[PDB]
Amino acid sequence: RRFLCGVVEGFYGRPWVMEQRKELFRRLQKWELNTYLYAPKDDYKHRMFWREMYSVEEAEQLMTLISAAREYEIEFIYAISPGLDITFSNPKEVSTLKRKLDQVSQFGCRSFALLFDDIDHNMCAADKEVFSSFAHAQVSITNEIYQYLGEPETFLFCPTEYCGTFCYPNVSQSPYLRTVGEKLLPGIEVLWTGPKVVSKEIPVESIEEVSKIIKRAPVIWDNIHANDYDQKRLFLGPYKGRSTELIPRLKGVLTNPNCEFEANYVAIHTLATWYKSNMNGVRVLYSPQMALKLALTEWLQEFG
Amino acid sequence: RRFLCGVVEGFYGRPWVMEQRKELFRRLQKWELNTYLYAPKDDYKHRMFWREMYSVEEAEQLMTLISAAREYEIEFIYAISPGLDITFSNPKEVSTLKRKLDQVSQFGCRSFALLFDDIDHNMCAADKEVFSSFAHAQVSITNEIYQYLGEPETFLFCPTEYCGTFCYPNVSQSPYLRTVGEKLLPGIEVLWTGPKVVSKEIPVESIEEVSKIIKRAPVIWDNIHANDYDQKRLFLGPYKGRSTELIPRLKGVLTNPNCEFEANYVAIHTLATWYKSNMNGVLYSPQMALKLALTEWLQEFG
Amino acid sequence: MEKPLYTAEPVTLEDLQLLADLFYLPYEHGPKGAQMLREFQWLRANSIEEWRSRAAKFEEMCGLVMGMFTRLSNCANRTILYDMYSYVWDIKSIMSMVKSFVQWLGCRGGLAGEFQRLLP
Amino acid sequence: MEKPLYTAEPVTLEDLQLLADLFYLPYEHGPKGAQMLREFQWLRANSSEWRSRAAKFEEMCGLVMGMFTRLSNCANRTILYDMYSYVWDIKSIMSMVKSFVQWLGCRRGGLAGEFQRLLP
Ligand SMILES: CC/N=C1/N[C@@H]2[C@@H](O)[C@H](O)[C@@H](CO)O[C@@H]2S1
Ligand SMILES: CC/N=C1/N[C@@H]2[C@@H](O)[C@H](O)[C@@H](CO)O[C@@H]2S1
Repeated sequence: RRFLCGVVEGFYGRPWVMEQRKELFRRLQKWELNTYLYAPKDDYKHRMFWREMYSVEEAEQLMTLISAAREYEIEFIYAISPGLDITFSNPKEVSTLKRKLDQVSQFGCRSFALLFDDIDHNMCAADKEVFSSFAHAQVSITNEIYQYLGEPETFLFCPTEYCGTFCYPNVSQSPYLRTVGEKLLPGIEVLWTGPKVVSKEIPVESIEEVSKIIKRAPVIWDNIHANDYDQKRLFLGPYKGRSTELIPRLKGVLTNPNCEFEANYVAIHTLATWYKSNMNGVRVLYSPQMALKLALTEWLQEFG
Repeated sequence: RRFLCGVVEGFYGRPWVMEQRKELFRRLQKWELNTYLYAPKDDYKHRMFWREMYSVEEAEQLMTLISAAREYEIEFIYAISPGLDITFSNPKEVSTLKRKLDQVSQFGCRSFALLFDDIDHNMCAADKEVFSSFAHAQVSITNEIYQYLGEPETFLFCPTEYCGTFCYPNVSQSPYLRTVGEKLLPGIEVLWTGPKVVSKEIPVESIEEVSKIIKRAPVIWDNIHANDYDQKRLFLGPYKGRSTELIPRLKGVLTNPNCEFEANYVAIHTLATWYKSNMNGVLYSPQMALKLALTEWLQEFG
Repeated sequence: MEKPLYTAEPVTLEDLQLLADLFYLPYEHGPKGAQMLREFQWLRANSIEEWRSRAAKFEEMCGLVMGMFTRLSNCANRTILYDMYSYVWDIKSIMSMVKSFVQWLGCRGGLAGEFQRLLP
Repeated sequence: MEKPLYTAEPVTLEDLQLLADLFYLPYEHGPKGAQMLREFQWLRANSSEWRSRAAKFEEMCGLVMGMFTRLSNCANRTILYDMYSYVWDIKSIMSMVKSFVQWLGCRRGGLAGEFQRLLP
């Protein structure tokens, strides 16, 4: 079946360079992972200044990167966060988005994502009049961009209510998630981080509740090893607190790891081990402590 | 009068990249500063594996860097630290050291420095024989390199007892310092960190105390903004705690700043404002110097 | 009416004067830094109408530390910011928690942080 | 007879194992570190078994320091520099904790830290 498993480079702070990125693909491949979601919050062209097109070199490097992804059998997903200053009802905006994603398509990209995370719930007057809710406006543009791109294989959407403790007034009774659940096209996959932003545990129970209201199984954007919130902490622990009983009940797991690129060996290693331990499971198999000794052994060789 | 005022990249941790170093010179030139002391502690080919000759790609890099220093009117002082594993008596060691510096001279370097700081005070049995005290061995190999290098205009020497709180019994009566003061050639300059490794203050009388025994004015290696003893701290404050009344009593001030190259604007700019304020011997206000520094910096962000 | 275009405000010399006082010297803090450290200790002890203005000023002072990071994070030259992101990021956060504390007083750092919390 | 050439012991698996327990997860400390804390908490709860524990605790502190020492001198300086600040700051707080435990029987952190301390 289809399962998206890898890393999401979606943190705040100094993003990763192309050399680092090509290495991530090399590691992702070696460990039998299959996806890379390009979403660095701090890229001007990605979020704040989303309208801007990539210059000759900017375009050159992304082309290279996208070609490396192909070369290591890693699915590259280009994400874009317009949600800050975008005017949904204005078609000039829709066309600017269309034109922006077109340039990326010309670099080799065939997988896309639209993110509306970490953005205020209030719409402007133009959007307020036209669209019934913020959910409605997002669902509209996303669906339009899905079809415009020629209904691609992998198309990802990120809700504003992306985790349990962000759903008003609760998960199952959310009008935002309901609108998404109903009106967002079935071909499009939805990102979820679990109960909290940085979930201690992601229970099967919670993935059922959210899978209901969105009328699809989510793609987890895991923040277990993310360290942006506290740059005085780093996480070398094993992937832990996500049952292998989740793999059948989900479309994928993308890990948002430490800002510090090199310190993600154990995190991406144990994740690969996790996934693989119940790959073909339909509906224990994974010891984090055992996954860790394996990760740390393979890592040790890198130091020499 | 010759006064060495500038920056020393002499900290532990990730060294600065060439393009940063090149930019450093533009900043130093702009602020009427003149020296740059190359001493990254974590450069393998400087401290740990000092014997290693530079590679071909590495050589091209240094050559360009020394050229940049010439273009920006900055004196490039190349330092080497053998202290860890050198066998002072074995002339094969002294020969290898001579071969290394000879390579560096081919790059376009005219100023050198021999560093004997943050090293075990114990001599090997072989050296113990050939030389009286540790200072005798150090003064010997230094004078030899100084002379062999055709007695350069600028030759710096860093003693092991580089501050007051490191001098046994004390500064005025240290048998190590006396050896340096007497036997070390009057041509060679001596590096000093003041009364401590990170001196809060540098009193004029402390510099008159050490000058007495070293028989010359020292060249300060300042650690006021150095942050390689808890990387949890950044220092954006102004050069402070050193009298403009020290400038005529010193041969220089080279500041060892924050490891984060961008973080050193305020510390270099304020060092400049300090030196400039009284080159010829309340002329300086840290609080004032800081505002000046901060107004200049604001331009780099836009 | 439409949605306002994202605009970044520039770094002020005031932002940089706060930044230099927050990360000052190894032996002392900048006047603005020590002043803020004082005002938090005084407002902690007390639980008059003066505490209203003093907590209100402090919440605004904490807000500048936040603004400073936003504007530093938004300028074109990321190089300066990123070269000392860790440091600026932390203070901004600690100051944001400290902002909430004072608001609530009117109605982290990891393992090394844990051992440093037990030392005298 | 002569001074032995500089050489460094490579990184052991036990080093990595300790490292990973120090910088473990966001909701849990690694076994070794969790333990390493309980001991320092206990030796700070008494000042007169104790002397045998403190001897075994100082051993652990040395391991942390040695871990840094070998981690740094390794060939791959890319890995090191990528997480230097973390390992250095753990190494340091261990020295000042070891030194404080030696003193117990034989008888910093910035402004951001000073603000963190004055919180529950
Ligand atoms: C899919 C959910 N999007 C999110 N965006 C932010 C990310 O930018 C952070 O890196 C992450 C860790 O601090 O937490 C939230 S979760
Ligand atoms: C002339 C004295 N040499 C020294 N070398 C070390 C440097 O590498 C450090 O950067 C400095 C600040 O921590 O402290 C000592 S002083």
